[PDB]
Amino acid sequence: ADLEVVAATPTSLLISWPPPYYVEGVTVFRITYGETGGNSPVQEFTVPYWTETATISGLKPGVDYTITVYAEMYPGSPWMDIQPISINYRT
Amino acid sequence: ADLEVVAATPTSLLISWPPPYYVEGVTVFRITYGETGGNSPVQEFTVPYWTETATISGLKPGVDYTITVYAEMYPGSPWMDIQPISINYRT
Amino acid sequence: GLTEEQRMMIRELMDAQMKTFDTTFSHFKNFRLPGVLESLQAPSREEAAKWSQVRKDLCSLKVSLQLRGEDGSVWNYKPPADSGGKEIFSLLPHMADMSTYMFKGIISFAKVISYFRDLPIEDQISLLKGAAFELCQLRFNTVFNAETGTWECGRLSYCLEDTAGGFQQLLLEPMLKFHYMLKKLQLHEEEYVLMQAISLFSPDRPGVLQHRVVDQLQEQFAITLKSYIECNRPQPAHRFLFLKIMAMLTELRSINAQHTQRLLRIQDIHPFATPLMQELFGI
Amino acid sequence: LTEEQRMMIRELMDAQMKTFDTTFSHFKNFRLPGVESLQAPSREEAAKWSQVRKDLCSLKVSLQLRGEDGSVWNYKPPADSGGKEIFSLLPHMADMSTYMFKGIISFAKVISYFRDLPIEDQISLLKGAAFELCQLRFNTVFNAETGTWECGRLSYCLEDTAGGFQQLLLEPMLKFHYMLKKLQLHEEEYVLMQAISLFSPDRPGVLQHRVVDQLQEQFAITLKSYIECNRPQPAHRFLFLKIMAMLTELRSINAQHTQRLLRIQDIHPFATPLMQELF
Ligand SMILES: CC(C)[C@@H](NC(=O)CC1CC1)C(=O)N1CC[C@](O)(c2ccc(Cl)cc2)C(C)(C)C1
Ligand SMILES: CC(C)[C@@H](NC(=O)CC1CC1)C(=O)N1CC[C@](O)(c2ccc(Cl)cc2)C(C)(C)C1
Repeated sequence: ADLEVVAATPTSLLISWPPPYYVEGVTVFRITYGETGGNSPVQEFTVPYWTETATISGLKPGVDYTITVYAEMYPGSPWMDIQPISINYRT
Repeated sequence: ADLEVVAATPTSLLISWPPPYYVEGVTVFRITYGETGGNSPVQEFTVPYWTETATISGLKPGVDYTITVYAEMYPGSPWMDIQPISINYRT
Repeated sequence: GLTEEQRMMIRELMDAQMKTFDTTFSHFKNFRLPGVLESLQAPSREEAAKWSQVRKDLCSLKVSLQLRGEDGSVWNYKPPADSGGKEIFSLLPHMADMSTYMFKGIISFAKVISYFRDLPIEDQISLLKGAAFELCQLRFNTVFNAETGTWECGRLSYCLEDTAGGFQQLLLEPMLKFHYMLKKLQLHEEEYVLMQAISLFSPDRPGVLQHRVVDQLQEQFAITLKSYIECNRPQPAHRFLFLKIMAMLTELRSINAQHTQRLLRIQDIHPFATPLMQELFGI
Repeated sequence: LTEEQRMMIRELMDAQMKTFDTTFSHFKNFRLPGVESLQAPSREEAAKWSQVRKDLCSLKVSLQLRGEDGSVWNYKPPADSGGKEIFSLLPHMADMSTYMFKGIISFAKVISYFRDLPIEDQISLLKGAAFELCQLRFNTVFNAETGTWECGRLSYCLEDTAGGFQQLLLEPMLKFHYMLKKLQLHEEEYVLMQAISLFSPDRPGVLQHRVVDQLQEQFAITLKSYIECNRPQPAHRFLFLKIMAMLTELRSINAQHTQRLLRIQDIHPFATPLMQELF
C-alpha cells in the first residue's frame, strides 16, 4: 500500500496506489517511468483522479525502471501540500 | 594502421589517424563519437580524404566514450576491402 | 432582474472557466506531430472495410495543421489525399494529445464547481465520463472562426480542408453543422459556460445512481440560462434563443453518441486513445 | 568531334551519373528550423550584423518537405525583426552544403585527370571549386518560372520582395541561376562547365600551374567543339563565349561568397567540419 507493483512480466507492469485523502481535489494523476539510470528520455501519461490502477507497457526484460506518481490539484485548496510517491523495479 | 588521441581536456579531444594505403580511394572520412554504453544517440561528421587530424568537442568530464573512423570510397576501386578503426577514452 | 442565487451560480461557473480554460493553449506542449518520430496497411482482407466506414467518418473531418513559432516562422502541414487507409490516420496521434490536454481542463472545470464536489464520487465519475467530449466541443467552438473554417488555438491552428463537396457536403456532417450553427448564435461567455454546466449535469447519462439530485441541478442552470437571456439580451429578437441553445445541447448529446461509436471503430483498427481517453471513454 | 574529346565527355558524364543524386534521396538526418546565435543588444562594432542581414535577406527561401505518404510540411521563414531570426535556415543549409560537397569530391575523384594530379594540387582545386561545382549542380534542378530548387523530397523556393524582379537580379547569385537557366544547356555542357571550373590554375595554392592550365584548355576546346557539332551553329555561335563568361561570374560569386561566409562565421560558427576544411 504505497505505490506497489500488483503483477509484472519482463515487458509489462500493473501498478496500484491507495486512493489518498484529498481527491477533493486532485484532477488527474501524472504517472512516469524511465530506465532507472538517466539516459533514456522519461515517459509520462495521465489518468483521472478516480483511478487506483494503471498499466505501464513496452518495458525491456531484466532492466531497472523508476516509477513516479504526481497528483495534480484543481486550482484551489490542496487536500500547499504535496509529495510524489516512488518505487524502483527490475523486470 | 591505428587511431590515437594526440591531446585531450575533459571537454575536448584531438584525434590523429595515419593516412592509408589509400587513397585514390576515399572521398571523405566519417568520424563518430558517443558514450560507449549504448543509450546516447551516436554523433557523426565528415572530413575530406586529405585530412589526418580532426576535433571532437562538447564532451562530458571523466566519461567512457567510443570513437570510430569510416573511410568512404569514391564509386570504383577500393584501394572491396575495408575495416573501421576504433579507440576508447575517458575524459 | 436575475436572482441572487442565479447570479451566484454564473459567478462560480465563470470563475471555473477562467481558472481551467487556457484560450491561448500555451501549456499544450510535447504533443506528437505527423512526420515526426501509425497502423499498418491492410493488404487486403474480407471483413475490412470496417476500413471503408472509418474512412467515411474521418474524411469529412479533414483538417490541416499550422504551427506558428515564437520567432515568427510558420510550419504548415497539408495532409495526404486518401489512398487508403494508413494515410487517413496521420493526424490522429496529435489529436489524441489534443483531446488529453482538453480533458484535463474539463475535469479541472467540474472539480472547481461546488455543486460538483458535493456530489458522490460514483456520480462524479459518471458525469465526466459522459460529458467530457461535449464540454471540450463547446470550448473548441469558442476559438472557431466560421469565416475561415479554422480553430485558432494560440500557436496551433486547425483549418478544415476543401470538400468539393462544397458547403453542401460540409454541413451534411453533424459535427461541422454544429460548430457553424452554434457560432451563428454569437453567444456570450456566460451562455457558453451555462451551456457547459447543463451538459455536465445531465441525469440521462449511463452510470448515474442519484438521478434526482442531478436533474434538479440541470433545471437550475437551465432556468439561470433562460433568465440571463431575458435580462441581458433585447427580448423581442432574442425570445427564441433559449430553446435554440437547448436544442443544440440535444444535438451535442447525439453527436457524442455518434462520436463514441466512431471512436470504437477507430480503436478496432489501431489503439490511438491515450490512457486518460480510455478511462473517460470506457477502457 | 575528335576521339580524345569524345573520351573526355564520356568520362565526365560517367562521373556525374556516379556522383550526382538528382533525387537527393540520400540526403537524410538534416537539421530543420524549429526542430542558433544569441541576439545582440549590446553592441557598437556590430554594424557587422547589418551587413550579414544585407547579404542574407536577398537569398531568403522557404522550405517545402513532401512526405512519402503524400503529406506536405511547409516552412515560411520569419520576417527580419531584429536579429537571430535571420539565421533559422542556415543549420539546415550547412547540412545541405555538406551533402553536396561529398558528391563534388566524389566527382573529382572519379575523373582520371584528377587522380593523376599531385595531392597538394588536388587539395587546392577542391578547396577553390567546391562551391562553384555545387552551384552548377543546383542550377540543374532550378525552375526559373517558379523560382524553386526542386531537390526531390525537398524544395527551396525564393521569397517575394517586390522589390524583385528588379531587386531579385540585383543579387549576383540569383542573376546567375536565372541567366544560366535561360541558356538551356545540355547535360554534356553542365558537366564540361563543371570540369573547366574544377581544373582552374588561377586558384590559390596551385603549385603545378602548367599541368592544370593545359587541362582547363582541353575541356574548354572540348566544350567549344561540342557546341559546333551538336547545336545549329548560326544561332548557337555565341554560346561558348556566353558559358565562359558565366564561369568568370561564378569565380567572382565564389569570392563574394567566401567573404559573406567569413562575416557569418564571425557572428556564429555555422559551418560544418567539412565546410571548414574546404573554406
Ligand atoms: C470538430 C472536428 C473537426 C475535430 N477537430 C479538429 O480536427 C481540430 C481541433 C482543434 C479543434 C474534432 O474535434 N474531432 C474530435 C476528435 C476526433 O474524434 C479524434 C481525436 C483523437 C483520436 Cl485518437 C480519435 C478521434 C477527431 C476524429 C480528431 C474529430
Ligand atoms: C542559390 C542560393 C539562394 C542558396 N540556396 C538555397 O537557399 C536553397 C537551394 C540550393 C538548395 C545557396 O545555395 N546559398 C549558398 C549557401 C549559403 O551561402 C550558406 C549556407 C550555409 C551556411 Cl552555414 C552559410 C551560408 C546561403 C546563404 C544558404 C546561400
